[PDB]
Amino acid sequence: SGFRKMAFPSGKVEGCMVQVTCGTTTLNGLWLDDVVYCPRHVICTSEDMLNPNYEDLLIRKSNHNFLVQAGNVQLRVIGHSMQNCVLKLKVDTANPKTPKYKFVRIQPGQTFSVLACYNGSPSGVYQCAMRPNFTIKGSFLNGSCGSVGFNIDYDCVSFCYMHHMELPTGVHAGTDLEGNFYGPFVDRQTAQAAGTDTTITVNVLAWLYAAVINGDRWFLNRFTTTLNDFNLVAMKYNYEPLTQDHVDILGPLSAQTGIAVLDMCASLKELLQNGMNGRTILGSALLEDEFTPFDVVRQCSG
Amino acid sequence: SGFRKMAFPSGKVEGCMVQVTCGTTTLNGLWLDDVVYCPRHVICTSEDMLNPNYEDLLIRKSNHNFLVQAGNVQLRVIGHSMQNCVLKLKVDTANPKTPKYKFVRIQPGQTFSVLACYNGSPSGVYQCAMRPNFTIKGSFLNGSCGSVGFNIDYDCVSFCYMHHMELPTGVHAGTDLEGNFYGPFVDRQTAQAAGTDTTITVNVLAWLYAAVINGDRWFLNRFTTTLNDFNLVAMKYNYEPLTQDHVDILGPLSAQTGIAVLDMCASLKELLQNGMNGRTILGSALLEDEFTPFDVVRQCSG
Ligand SMILES: *[C@@](O)(C(=O)NCc1ccccc1)[C@H](C[C@@H]1CCCNC1=O)NC(=O)[C@H](Cc1ccc(F)cc1)NC(=O)c1cc2ccccc2o1
Ligand SMILES: *[C@@](O)(C(=O)NCc1ccccc1)[C@H](C[C@@H]1CCCNC1=O)NC(=O)[C@H](Cc1ccc(F)cc1)NC(=O)c1cc2ccccc2o1
Repeated sequence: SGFRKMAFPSGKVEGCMVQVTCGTTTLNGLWLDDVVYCPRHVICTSEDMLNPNYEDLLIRKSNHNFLVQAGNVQLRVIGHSMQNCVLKLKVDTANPKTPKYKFVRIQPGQTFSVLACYNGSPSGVYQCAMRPNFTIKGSFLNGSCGSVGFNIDYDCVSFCYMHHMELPTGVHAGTDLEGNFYGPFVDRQTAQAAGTDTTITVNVLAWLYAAVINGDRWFLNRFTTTLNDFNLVAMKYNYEPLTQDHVDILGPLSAQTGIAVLDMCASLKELLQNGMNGRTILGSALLEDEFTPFDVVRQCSG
Repeated sequence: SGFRKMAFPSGKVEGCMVQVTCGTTTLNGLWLDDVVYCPRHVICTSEDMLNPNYEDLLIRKSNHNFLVQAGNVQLRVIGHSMQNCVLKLKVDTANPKTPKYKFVRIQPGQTFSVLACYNGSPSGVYQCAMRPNFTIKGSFLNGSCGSVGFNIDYDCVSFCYMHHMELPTGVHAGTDLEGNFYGPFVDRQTAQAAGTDTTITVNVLAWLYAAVINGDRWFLNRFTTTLNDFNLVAMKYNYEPLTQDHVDILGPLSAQTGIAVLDMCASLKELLQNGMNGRTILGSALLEDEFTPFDVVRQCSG
């Protein structure tokens, strides 16, 4: 029993964190086989960030301008290239701790673990979701750039996020491991801001099923809803539209609990309309949306 | 910016998890140097649990009754002994991945990371606190016994919890790594239950300071309180008494924010008396008590 915001064990990713220095800028990199991946703004001064031309800035660098440190060992850079907003430093040593791994670009609403790191040294691990507005509500300080987000499946690490910057509302933006930003963001100082966000409906419904699995039913009711009428209420509360695909994905949890998906939707509609009236669900007084249907199945009893 | 329920990176503990089997009972063990630590009820059948005499049960076992598996390698047991409620199996191989480590018995209100494991295989990592009633609100299924809780300090792992059982309210009980239960619990099937719990006041106050550090001040007020009058209100709301030691411990956060501890107490008193009125703090609609003052300092900007 019990339900916690669980991250994946971080050891396979710990063995890949290094530190990268260019000039006076130091950040983290990800060392897989003989390549080190890090944010390309490692080559930037602070004045460069106003309007940088990274091709121009990078053509002025050589291999020896990059200092890569893995624990107490310096790693020699023997090539460098840029791919979108990530720099790839080829080093002369393949990481002996490289896990089986993939690079994946995730969809909004998907969750992943973040291994927060400073100076190539992991400091903590936590779970978060890619918001519908393509930010994440992380916990990141100065020096955390190059920290990565990942999922683990049967010993294969799927890396999905590398950290680049903090937006003015305190939420975070970054790229996939091929350097493409999530959302409209760019790596130059501009007036860019997080767009309006929405709640991830299919995740809220998964977490209500987690609550039932863990023995809590107080929020259920005898009603059902059509998908259309549910979405009318969802739109009103800044929830994402629920699709038939979402309903299909919630199939397995529905079957385990005996609660039809559209019946759980009628429950959520009632919770949105009346609030919780001083009650909690799984120890929360807010409707939680950072658990996917897959997360619930993985963590909960069958 | 940002504030997350952060666990320690789990890699150093991942390298220590093994599986232990006795008869038809399999659970997890902790392999450090040439010793494997696991719950002593690994030697029990289900009928043994009604009134077990573990000395009697253990005297009937030999080394070869214990099967220890580390990854794909069987580990040969060459001695066994019991220390309180933990069994110590001496194996013929020292774990080459043993971290620098300590065993610590923690106080209620302290937090730690849990590495949930099944069949010697880590499945997830999360943060929790030892409640005042000496339970933890974990996330544990069948097979999770022997999973451990830990803190990490400068590469030294301080193990503080090994998981033994789930109580009827769905909260969890276990021991330190020397086999002594937290709380009044025992490893035999009885009508034991979690006692009444309280909220960890010094932790709530730490988290209010985290909120201020992260730029949220809406709950502050111009008032102060005496420690005595605060504790009168705390007692009324099932909060733990706040001590002068707690106030001293909150010193550094007080100094960083410029908010005297007793002024933050007046803020908490106002929050307890009026509620939040639909507002949130650090993304929570409840007052959070699973962050110690040390956790806040570690995670937050200075
Ligand atoms: C990274 O660790 C990092 O890259 N530091 C090195 C660096 C900084 C500036 C120029 C070159 C190299 C930073 C992590 C941030 C730090 C703040 C707290 N939380 C974090 O996640 N990332 C940064 O410092 C970026 C650099 C950047 C600037 C512009 C851009 F388009 C892309 C990247 N800056 C910010 O994240 C940030 C937040 C903020 C608030 C107010 C004013 C400026 C500002 O920058
Ligand atoms: C462990 O993984 C474990 O040790 N399994 C092996 C085992 C079970 C029974 C007898 C001998 C060996 C279990 C983890 C629990 C499992 C349930 C879900 N969440 C968990 O954390 N621990 C157990 O199964 C204990 C065994 C035990 C029994 C009595 C005792 F005093 C101490 C330990 N049992 C329970 O945790 C538990 C919960 C529960 C509810 C209702 C009826 C019985 C019952 O037992």
